Amino acid sequence: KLGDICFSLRYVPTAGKLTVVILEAKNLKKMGVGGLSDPYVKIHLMQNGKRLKKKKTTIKKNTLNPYYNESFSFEVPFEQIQKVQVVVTVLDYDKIGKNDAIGKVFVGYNSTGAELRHWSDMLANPRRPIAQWHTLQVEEEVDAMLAV
Repeated sequence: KLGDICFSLRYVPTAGKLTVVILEAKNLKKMGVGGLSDPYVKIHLMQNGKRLKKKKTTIKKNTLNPYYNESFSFEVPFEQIQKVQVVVTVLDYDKIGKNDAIGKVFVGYNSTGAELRHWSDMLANPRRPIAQWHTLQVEEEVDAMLAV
């Protein structure tokens, strides 16, 4: 209905290196009245309702099923990795106007369901990259869970 996003997570406790690889999205909802779907993905590191770091992928043109294979890394010490969130948002890009979020998901502290499972798998397996699909959710709901 909104679409799905596949990404991998890897955590290296000694270095405090958290790596997120945005692999692909599928079944994306088309936004706006007309035009084309030009999706990109934002990755935010959060704690206590604050965005600590922001990263984003390149923009793919005219697709509801983009592939990215783009890697991003964050510095999160092992004493703090259980208390952060990684937020993944898919948006429709236009050079004019605020880009509409298609949907988003977060993993980490306070996550649930398949999102918590993905994070728990990462923590249980240091240095192992773990890829999983996630269902995108409306930003209204995800943002309410992330706010303080």
